Amino acid sequence: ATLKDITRRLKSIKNIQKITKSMKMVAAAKYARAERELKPARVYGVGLIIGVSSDRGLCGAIHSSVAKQMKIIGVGDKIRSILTFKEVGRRPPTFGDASVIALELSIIFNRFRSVISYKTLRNYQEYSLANIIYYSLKESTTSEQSARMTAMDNASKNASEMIDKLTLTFNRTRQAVITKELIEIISGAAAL
Amino acid sequence: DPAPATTFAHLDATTVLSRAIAELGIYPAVDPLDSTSRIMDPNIVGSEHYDVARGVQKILQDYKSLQDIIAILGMDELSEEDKLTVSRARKIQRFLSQPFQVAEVFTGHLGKLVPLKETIKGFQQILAGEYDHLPEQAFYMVGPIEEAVAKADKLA
Amino acid sequence: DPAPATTFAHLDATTVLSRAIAELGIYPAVDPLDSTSRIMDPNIVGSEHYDVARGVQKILQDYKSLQDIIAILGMDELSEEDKLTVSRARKIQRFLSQPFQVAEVFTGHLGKLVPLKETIKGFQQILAGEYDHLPEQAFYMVGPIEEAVAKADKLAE
Amino acid sequence: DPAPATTFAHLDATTVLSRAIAELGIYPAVDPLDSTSRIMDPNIVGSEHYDVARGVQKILQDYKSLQDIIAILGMDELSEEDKLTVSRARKIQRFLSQPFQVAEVFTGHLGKLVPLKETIKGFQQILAGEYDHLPEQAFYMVGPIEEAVAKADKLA
Amino acid sequence: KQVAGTMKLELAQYREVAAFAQFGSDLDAATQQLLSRGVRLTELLKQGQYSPMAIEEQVAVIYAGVRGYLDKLEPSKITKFENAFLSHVISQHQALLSKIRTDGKISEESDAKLKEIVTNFLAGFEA
Repeated sequence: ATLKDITRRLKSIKNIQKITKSMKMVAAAKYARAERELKPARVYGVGLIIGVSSDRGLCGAIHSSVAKQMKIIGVGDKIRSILTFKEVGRRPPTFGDASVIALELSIIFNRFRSVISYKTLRNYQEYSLANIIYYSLKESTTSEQSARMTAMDNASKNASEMIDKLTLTFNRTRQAVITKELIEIISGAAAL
Repeated sequence: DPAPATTFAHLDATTVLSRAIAELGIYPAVDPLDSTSRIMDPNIVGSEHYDVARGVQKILQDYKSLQDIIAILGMDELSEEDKLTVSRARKIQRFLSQPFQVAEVFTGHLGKLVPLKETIKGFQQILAGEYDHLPEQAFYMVGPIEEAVAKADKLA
Repeated sequence: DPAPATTFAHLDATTVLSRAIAELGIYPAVDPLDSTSRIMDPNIVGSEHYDVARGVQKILQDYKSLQDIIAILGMDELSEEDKLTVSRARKIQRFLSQPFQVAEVFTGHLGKLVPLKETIKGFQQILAGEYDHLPEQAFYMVGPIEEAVAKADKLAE
Repeated sequence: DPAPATTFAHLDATTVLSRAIAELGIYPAVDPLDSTSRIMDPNIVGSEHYDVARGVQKILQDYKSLQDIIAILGMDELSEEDKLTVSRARKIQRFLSQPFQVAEVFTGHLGKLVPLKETIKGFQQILAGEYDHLPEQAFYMVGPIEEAVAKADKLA
Repeated sequence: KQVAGTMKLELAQYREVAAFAQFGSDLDAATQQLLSRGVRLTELLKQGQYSPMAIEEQVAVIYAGVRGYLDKLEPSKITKFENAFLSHVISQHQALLSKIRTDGKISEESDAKLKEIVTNFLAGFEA
């Protein structure tokens, strides 16, 4: 509406654009190392409700996807909050992470397809359990970082479009304000 | 602008058309939150008519307030409760559209005229969550609610 | 506006009030980032008063630049020291509010007057992290810092 | 704004000088994508000039699209077509620079005035991949394409 | 001209990355450094009122920043470091400041002097 409003809306959205862009690039880095790490883990994947995502949001429907399949153990803090293991996601998951979980004890996780897409004896049984937890975790992070990258790329491009639009609105208003003020002066002057 | 601004006080019912709405393909392009009537009153139109109307406007208003977030971050960052008001609001926005006899060349649909009680019923049913399983597009450019169901079935 | 804009240069201290601040229920509605004084100088008020004032202004500006950003991208994306400036700033915003004697008919609270040194000490202690455990509301609409500590207790039950 | 809008009705071209381009050591500091001409049209400058210019613009645009992927995955993770566009784009970026006669004092190097047909030919050959074997820096601060071959030889 | 050019460039590199500072958990080493250098150079551009500086005092301060000596110093301490550092070079190292002014530039000798003043002073400051 007013120049002051527009200026302040523009200030923040220009910030949001840069933040989401940096996030897109951090996620791109994690995903790149995650995909190259998923190859010698998928063939390894060949040999109760457990839910697998992460603590960190802003990765589209990664957390809500598995929670839909959900309704009890949750790996990823976003599972406990929407519906217990914390600090998963920020650092790439190890077999050590899979063992820590199995030691405390169907498994629901996101299977990576592409950047754009993802789909939701007593010593032998102990190993094949940890094997399942690991496979989910390695798939989980590839999907999540790909998704965060896409989400942030989308948010960044949206902000970018909003900036342009508000800038045009700004300049239309700016011109109107100058002209209006000028007409008041001339009308005041000519009436004398 | 002085001319339209001054005109509002001379009217009993205002139908305010919006370019943004027209450009989304919603015709007649009526702003459902900027159009008002002096007889929108439970003692005149009945409580049922009055309540459905206010309930439609509430969800549309609630949807509108969610649109800055949606613009930047999209659907996936909304709570499940918010996604529901969004999906229903979008179905309502579409069910307010209508093929006009006078506009058949532009719509490609046969003109439709809906009796008041059917209009109330249709929006009452959407608000009650009765068609949450149906896709948005089924509600676009139809007449009575039954046509929305048939359109959803034809979309199969 | 030409009228107030032309007035500023005629002043030695300016107290600028804000509708956006009043609207939050923060009274007096002083914009802490648009109020000035010719004597706001370490050589006049002393370095402790100066330092505390600038520290208060710094955390509030830092919070201000974070607002609109975290209102869209969320709180949980903040560092555990960035969100500490948020909690402290929001406590400082409230400790700047104050029940006026003349305003009892509006606040329902008894009027408070706070000596200079007590003001300094209070904002100095918040900035230092001495009250990170107390809730936001404890600092809203009270006199000296001790009243924020007592209120936090009232609020407990 | 009325002032630029009124002026722009009259302009047939823009030369955009850019600080970013200058900090890359490209002189003249002309932005190759930001500068435009109304006569960049096959019906005016010919289909050949047009196809080479458009080929230079495309490759430069394409190279900009890969720069994010370089900062993420590295340059040894590009397809053999994409490796080639980076190689060629960068040589093109450099062959767009040129020493000026008017700067012979401050620089010491001889200025170059390059005929249009040689400009066209030079960039035609880099696009076709005739100089994939030559080093990238040979194309920097040179006149005609032969001088880039001669600079490649001089760089031992 | 020397140090200002380096500072101009490093402040520009900082500005490109600035918004990713308070939202940067998993940044690469390079971008981590651009921020570190930026915040420190920025702190060195802060100045008290009524205390204008001789040009050689200015270059000696900027030197400490552009040569990386303060990169591991906590930013909140920079203004304190500068004030004390400057007091010290003015008092004990008039000859050095003289030479920065006279020689026109910063020589190999002035550079070796400052390296040893700064690193030793800094370790004392953080002691």
